[PDB]
Amino acid sequence: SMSVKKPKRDDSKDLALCSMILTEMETHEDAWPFLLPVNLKLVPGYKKVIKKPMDFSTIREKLSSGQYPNLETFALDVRLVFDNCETFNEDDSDIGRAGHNMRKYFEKKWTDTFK
Ligand SMILES: CC(=O)c1ccc(O)cc1
Repeated sequence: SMSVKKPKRDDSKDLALCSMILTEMETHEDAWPFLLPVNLKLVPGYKKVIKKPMDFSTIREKLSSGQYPNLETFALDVRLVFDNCETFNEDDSDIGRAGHNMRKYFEKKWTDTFK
């Protein structure tokens, strides 16, 4: 509270660490459904069903232009990619399984890097 400060974690390396994790996700062989925005003119249903589209190239642009205030807002956008994927794809489809695999991959890197 006012003039009563908690100790806080060193956040000076957060930007570089998030960039490294995002590079690892960009180069994963199962990243292909998530590298660019879904084409809203060509994919039936996506625009109406998915209220907040997100993809790796959009996250990369936001990270490069100072649009994440902290590392938690970055992780929210990554998780949104995989939450959208589950909403729109059957678990046993190629895209569905790719999403489950990438979520698992991300959360381990996240835990190992920051927790
Ligand atoms: C990411 C995703 O849900 C998705 C769906 C359909 C596509 O043709 C490409 C990507």
